[PDB]
Amino acid sequence: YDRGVNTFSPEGRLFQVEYALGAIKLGSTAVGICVNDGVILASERRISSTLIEKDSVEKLLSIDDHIGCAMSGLMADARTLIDYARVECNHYKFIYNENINIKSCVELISELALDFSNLSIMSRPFGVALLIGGVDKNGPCLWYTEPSGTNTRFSAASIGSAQEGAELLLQENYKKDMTFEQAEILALTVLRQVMEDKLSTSNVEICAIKKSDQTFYKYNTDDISRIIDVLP
Amino acid sequence: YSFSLTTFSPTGKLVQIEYALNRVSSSSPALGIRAKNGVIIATEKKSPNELIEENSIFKIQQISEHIGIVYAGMPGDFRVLLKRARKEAIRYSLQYGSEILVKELVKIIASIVQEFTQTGGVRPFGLSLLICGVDVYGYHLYQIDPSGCYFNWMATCVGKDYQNNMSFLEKRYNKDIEIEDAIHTAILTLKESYEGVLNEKNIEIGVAKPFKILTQNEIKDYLI
Amino acid sequence: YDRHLTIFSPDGNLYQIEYAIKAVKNTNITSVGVKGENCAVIISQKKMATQYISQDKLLDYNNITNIYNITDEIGCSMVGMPGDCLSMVYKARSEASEFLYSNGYNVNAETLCRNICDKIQVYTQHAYMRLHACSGMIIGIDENNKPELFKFDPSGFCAGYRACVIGNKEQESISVLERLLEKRKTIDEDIRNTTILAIEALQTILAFDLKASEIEVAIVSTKNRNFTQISEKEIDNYLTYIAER
Amino acid sequence: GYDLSVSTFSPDGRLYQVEYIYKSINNNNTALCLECKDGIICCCINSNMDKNKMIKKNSYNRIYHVNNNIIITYSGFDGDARNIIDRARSEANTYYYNFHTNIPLHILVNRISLYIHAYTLYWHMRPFAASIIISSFNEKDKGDIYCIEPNGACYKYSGIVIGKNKEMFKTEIEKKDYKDINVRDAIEDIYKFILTSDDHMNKNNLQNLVNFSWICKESSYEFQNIHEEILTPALNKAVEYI
Amino acid sequence: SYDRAITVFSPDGHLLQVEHALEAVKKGGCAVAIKSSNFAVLAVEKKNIPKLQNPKTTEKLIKLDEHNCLAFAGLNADARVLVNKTRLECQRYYLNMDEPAPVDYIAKYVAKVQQKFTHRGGVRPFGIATLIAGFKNNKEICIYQTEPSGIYAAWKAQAIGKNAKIVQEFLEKNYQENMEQKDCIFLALKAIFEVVELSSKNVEVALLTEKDLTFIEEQEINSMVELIDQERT
Amino acid sequence: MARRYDSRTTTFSPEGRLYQVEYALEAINNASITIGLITKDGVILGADKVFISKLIDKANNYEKIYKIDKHIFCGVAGLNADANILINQSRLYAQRYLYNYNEVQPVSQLVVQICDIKQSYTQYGGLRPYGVSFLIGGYDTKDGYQLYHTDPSGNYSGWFATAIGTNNLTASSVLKQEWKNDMTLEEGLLLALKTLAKSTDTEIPKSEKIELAYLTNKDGEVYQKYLTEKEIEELIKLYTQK
Amino acid sequence: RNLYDTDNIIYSPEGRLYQVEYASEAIKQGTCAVAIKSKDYVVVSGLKKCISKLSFPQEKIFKIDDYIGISMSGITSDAKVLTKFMQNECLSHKFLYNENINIESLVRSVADKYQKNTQKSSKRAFGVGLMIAAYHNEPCIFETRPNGSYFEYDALSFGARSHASKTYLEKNLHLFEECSLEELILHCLKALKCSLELTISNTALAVVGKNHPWQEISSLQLEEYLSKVK
Amino acid sequence: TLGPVVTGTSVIAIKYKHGIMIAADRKASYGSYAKFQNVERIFKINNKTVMGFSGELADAQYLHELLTRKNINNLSEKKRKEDMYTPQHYHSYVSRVFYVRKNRIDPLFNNIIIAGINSQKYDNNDDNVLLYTNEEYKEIHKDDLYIGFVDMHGTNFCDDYITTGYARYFALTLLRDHYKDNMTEEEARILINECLRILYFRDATSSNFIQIVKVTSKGVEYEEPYILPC
Repeated sequence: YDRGVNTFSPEGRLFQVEYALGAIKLGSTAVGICVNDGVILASERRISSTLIEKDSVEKLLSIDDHIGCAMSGLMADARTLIDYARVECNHYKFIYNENINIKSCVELISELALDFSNLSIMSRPFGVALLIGGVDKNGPCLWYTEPSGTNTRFSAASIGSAQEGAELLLQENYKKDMTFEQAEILALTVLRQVMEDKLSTSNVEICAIKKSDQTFYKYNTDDISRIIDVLP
Repeated sequence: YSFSLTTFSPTGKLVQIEYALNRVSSSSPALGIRAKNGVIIATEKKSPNELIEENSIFKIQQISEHIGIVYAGMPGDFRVLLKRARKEAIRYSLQYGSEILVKELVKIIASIVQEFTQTGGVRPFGLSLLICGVDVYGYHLYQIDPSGCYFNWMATCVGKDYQNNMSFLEKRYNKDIEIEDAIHTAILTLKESYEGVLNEKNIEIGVAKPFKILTQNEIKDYLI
Repeated sequence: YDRHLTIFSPDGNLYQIEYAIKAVKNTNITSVGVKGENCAVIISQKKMATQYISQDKLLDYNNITNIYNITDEIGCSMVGMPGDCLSMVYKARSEASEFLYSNGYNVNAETLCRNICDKIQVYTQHAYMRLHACSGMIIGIDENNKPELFKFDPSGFCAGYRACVIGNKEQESISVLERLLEKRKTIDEDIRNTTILAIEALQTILAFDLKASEIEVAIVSTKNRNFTQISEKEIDNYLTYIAER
Repeated sequence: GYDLSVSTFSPDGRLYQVEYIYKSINNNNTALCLECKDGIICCCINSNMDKNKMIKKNSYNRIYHVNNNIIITYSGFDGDARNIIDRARSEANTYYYNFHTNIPLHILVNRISLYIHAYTLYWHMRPFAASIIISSFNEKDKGDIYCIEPNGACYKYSGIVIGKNKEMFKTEIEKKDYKDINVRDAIEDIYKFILTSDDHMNKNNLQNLVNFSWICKESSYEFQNIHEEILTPALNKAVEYI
Repeated sequence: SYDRAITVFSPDGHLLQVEHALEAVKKGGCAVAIKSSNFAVLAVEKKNIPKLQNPKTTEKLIKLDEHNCLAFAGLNADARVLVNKTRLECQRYYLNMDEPAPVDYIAKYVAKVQQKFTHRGGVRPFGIATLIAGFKNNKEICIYQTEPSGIYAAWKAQAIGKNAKIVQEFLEKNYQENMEQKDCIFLALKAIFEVVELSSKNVEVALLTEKDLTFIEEQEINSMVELIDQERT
Repeated sequence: MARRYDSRTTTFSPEGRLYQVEYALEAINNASITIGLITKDGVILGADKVFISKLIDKANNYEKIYKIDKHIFCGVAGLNADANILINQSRLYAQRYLYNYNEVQPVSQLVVQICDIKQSYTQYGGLRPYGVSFLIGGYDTKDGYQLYHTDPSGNYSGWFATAIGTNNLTASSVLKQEWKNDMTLEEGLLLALKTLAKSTDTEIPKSEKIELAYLTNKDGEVYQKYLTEKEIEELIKLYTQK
Repeated sequence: RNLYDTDNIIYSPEGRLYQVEYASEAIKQGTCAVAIKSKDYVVVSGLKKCISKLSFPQEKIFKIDDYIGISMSGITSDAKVLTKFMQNECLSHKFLYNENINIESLVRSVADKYQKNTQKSSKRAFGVGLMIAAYHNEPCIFETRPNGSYFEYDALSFGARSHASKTYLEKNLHLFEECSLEELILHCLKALKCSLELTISNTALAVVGKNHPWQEISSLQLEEYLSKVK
Repeated sequence: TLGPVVTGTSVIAIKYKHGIMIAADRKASYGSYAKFQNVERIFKINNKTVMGFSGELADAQYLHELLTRKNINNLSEKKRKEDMYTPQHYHSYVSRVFYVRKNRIDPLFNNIIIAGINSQKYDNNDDNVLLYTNEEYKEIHKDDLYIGFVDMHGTNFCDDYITTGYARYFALTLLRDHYKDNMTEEEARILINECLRILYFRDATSSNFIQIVKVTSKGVEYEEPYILPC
């Protein structure tokens, strides 16, 4: 209305990024867990209709062969960010002939965010939270980025509507030493507790990047069926 | 940073153009009369205060050999549009080798005047132009508004009390009159609305031979 | 916001032009231009424009001057906000130099004033730039050996004059100049009489005795086409010639 | 409402933003330049930094120079003044590139005045908040001191003060003619005037809050900051006098 | 506003200009798209003044390229310019790849352009929603629905425009996966006539196959309208 | 800040409406009426002139109806200067299509181009929209005779007969009551005169405030006629005979 | 003041730029950082922000060049932009010439970059304050601010609760010049601890100086120093 | 500059115990025409840096103007004598200028010598610099002295002695045979005079009217120009 996009609040906070931080609270809940064997990203898919093609809406995407990501907030803005991330990761691979570090990909993603500030072109903040998981030379890792441009590495993290309860459950149940299978069980139990559904196949989406192939793997019905049967 | 300062009101009006027209209606009056063998444009001013050079404040100006112009409104806007119109007539002559037709000049300047009612970060021109001339298709008298609208007139007035002067011309004007009769009618129309006695110093008349601007002695001889 | 920008008010007025003219009036500097038979003179009050900073005693008073050269032969006085007036002097110099380069001969006073007013009209029409609060008188000698004296204001309205004033008093200073010129009605005699009339007009308009140190006088003539300031001693002699009857 | 843009005149023919800039400058740290018999002496009193105790000794210096023979100082914001000083150095560089001689002082002052003035014209540019003193001295021409105001006005002085407490400094400097007093004798007077005028300044912070520079015969008519050996007896004599 | 940000975040985190674009979509004519084994049916509301307005001139069902077609709901002129941009991109892809544009690529591009217009200074958002029917590279047929925000999703059957929710809940209770052609046009017609007045002049229905898009002749629409009149009594 | 002076012309309203577009439509609705219709012989455009004064040159002056090309002509409703701009642009587009393809532009393509120009001002930038609505009539071989109606939004539609401007609803009522498919040139002209009379609230239509023109194809060549007051007077007396 | 804080090019009636002041206000919410020096060394310490139990600490100090490092307080994206600018300037000087960049010239260029964003209405001040530690013929500590100013310090600290650190530095400034490196590290860590316990995770700590390129102190050495402080 | 028209001949620079001695005859030839015979071809950059040229005079004057403004801008930013640019800094700058112009196919038709004293630890001449107005010589280690060559293609290097033009064959042979470290002023003068004598006899573009310039602890000294003895 009256304040420009670059206006500072009296507290020293940009109005637009503060407002964009309300958009990330909306959306479907997702969780990421990092352990020594690899990183898992789980997500709920709130399917609005039976007529929608379920695989057409993707909450978990692959920024690269070794990078997965879960998005929350405005989905179109999220897809814009992930497309930019894919382009720049492939540019890094072409220029250097190696897989990009997860931190570098997160940093360039957060550099595209806040491009509207025009410090040195987008018009506004992106209003997107991303949990970017991956496996680089320094092992598996998970990062969290938000419209303010801050990046934060996490052992375990959550995004979306039920971020608070998900992070509470993760804080209670996460350990640094748990195995990959226990990490999958923890992720699906957190999603079970925060969801309002019976947690069937074609109700959650699961992906993982392990330290055996360092390759993005999108799960299928057999894998969610296995982990669900393993759940207590 | 470029946006239109002229905008549609809730009732569809462009208030800035209305206000430019208001500035036109307060400025000193000018007029034109087309006669069957010519066309004249006339205007008045306050009497000079014994110091200002009268020849340096002519409102009637020559555009080309058979095209002249007068205005009612803001003088600086008039100088800018006068320079642009001379440039456009010269551009036509460079292109086609002949003098610019009056209609083409009027259309070009009308579009230029319109452009300042829509282009960003500007106001409309604060004047109304009267352009008189002769070409192969005959004698022309055209008005141009601040809006960029233009009108083909037989006789008109474009300033203070122009409704009264237009009624006077409507009673007096005829489709077939001599240049002398038109000049007499123009002088009478000017002195009707003027407060007091209209001397030769309070008159400028241009007539379209090339476009001529009358001398003070000629105006006095008309005022007998 | 119709009065904030250079856009029309409901009455058809551009109030920013009026307020720029008020800013010119606020400086409390009087300048007077006069035309002779083959000469022209400008006199100005050589005082700092009334602004935020007042006159310091350590201020070099010789450096104060509202009169400037545009070319060797064309000159001017410029009254208003001092930064605006300096910017307009530089603009006039650039226009004169561009005319000389493009056309190969020196511009005259009238064409210079019309080019300057063309520049001023852009300020009057474009909302994104402030009007220069600067009124100016320009003098020169044309190719026909007759003196040119022209005057422009922030509105962009150029006019030639036999005599003119930029100052706080108008329609009284006009009467003073009218009386002096109708009273007036050899090249050295013309130069002396025009300089005397300019000095006496400023003395009558300002309504106090003029010190030669606190006024600047400049002149063009067929005798010396270069626009040159007369010395303080000559101005003192001219002031002495006043009141000697 | 008329004071929200530099590019708008108020009904009484004033630009309020420039007046607010003047108010900003008059609250800032004091600067002064003074013509003397053998030179010009420039002095910047940074009284605002009396609170900050951990600043490095004599690191903050508002006195700069162009061509090693023109002093340039300011009162106002540091960044804006650095912008103006960079423009001055660019103008000097361009003038020497074109003409192979150094820029005359009055030409540089006019060009910097126009550069300052151009930012007071448009609705989208912040006008510079700084008053700029530019000065020089020569054996033949003696001293030339100019002060450029935030509105673009430039005026020549024999001595000038800008910033906080400039009225008291001007009153004390006006008490005697300095064109027949050498710079070395003038330093003591400047220290006495600082002790009498600025209440934050005292004996214990004169040595580290005041920048001094000059151009005189002893410096071969080129820029130099006063050494501690010349400053210390002068401020000691000023403190003993006070 | 050459480059001013028109779409900005409100204090609650919403983009109000996108919401207003959605409101403009809600005022537009209703469109419905239904998928089948190897064909799709697209039906659009049309309102024209009888005896005065030329009914051919207003095409809301549009052939984008060789194998893709588009319905829309919202501002018509915005639809025209975006559709022309999409056609240009279709032929640009077919220049750069030497294979026709897949439907998923076209839907992604339309969503990208809409998102870009929500996220660039000095441009208004597109006030339209679209239903893009077409064929994938593997010859599977798909329908993609896109919104003013730039979000898109693929649908078995979907409706956009005014009163789209009632048509959606109808299609949920009446869509039966693979269907013959005649029942598919019948489903589309009754679904759009839930909200639209029941007449043949108020609907335009077309069928997309691999070979072409064929508009159903008005006699069939008249007969099916009579049948829908019959079943309601 | 200049964004305080920005009205944001290309910004949505809460109802998904462009307020500037709606105000331009309001400006159009207050303008004098322009009617169009299609006969078997060809396309008819009529309009009611705005009487400013009797001193207007009424010899060969047409302010409502304009030629765009030998096969395309148009009638204006709204602001005349915007209409002149868009008419010149339409003439440029028609001749650009003839340059590029060596054949005349179909009427729909010209309508699409000028309406794209109109839509651009509503979507792009921060300028006001064009306050004009056109009735573009014409002929081409592929589609025959055609009459389109445009708007400030860049929305356009296609009509066999319609009206725009003041009293357009009653004109449309008279048109739907009286217009029919297979109609001759004389019948269409009489219907146009009847519609102008009914919408202008006059028992008898006066020739001095009627512009009337028509486009017709004969011998495979398109011909436009702009009726003079003499021919219009002939049609007026023929209308009164019936 | 609501009229005059709306755009960054507006001076208030008191001659204040409120948007630049708000950019400065953004700096006080950052975590505390401290920098001190001796005759030979500059030691920088900082508190790493940790936003939750499962988070890792936000990085606080960054290497610019072999003998130049920084710490930041404020908006971290602005700090990243300034960091990349400084690193590019240092490497460009090492490319064009065969010498280290002058620290004063680098700091002036950064301050010019700060100031250029305060002039136009289409830009905002960098909402971040940098402390720049280097050894270029002597230990040196600089500070930059959103308004385009810069200063040089014998000791510096800013961020949240930096007033206690400033008080400790005011008390202990006279010792730092003759302190050895171990005592200097202990003093900087104690000044940081006054702002609060410290931990190897949540404590950034780096040294630069004579014959000593910029080096973050290892976790084991940091553990030893933190044990000695307690 | 398509090619040379007014050309300067060889320049010879050597290190000796008190600093740099650089020599060049004062002739500029217009082809075979010895048009100008009192030209200066050794330019002072700063108190510890001089430049000499062989080849086109216009390009050399342009480079001299560039280095003059570089020195002035360096002085404007100076706060201590260590901030003054060294001869190797100017050598790198000139090499970069030549390299970029080579990349544009717009070369300066010159071979340039940049010579001087790298170290500030021998004098306090830079504490108070005088641009417009001018004890025993201190022995300076050769490591603190710098002489650097640049050519048209930007090929740049440094050595204890440098020659340009015809001196690369005549003078350089005698230099490589007879040069030794820590020569006195007299020995350096005798060696240079022998080299210039051979060049005067065998280089048609050479003159016997020599300009000698010395960079020492007391700055840059332009010797009075002399005719070659015998």
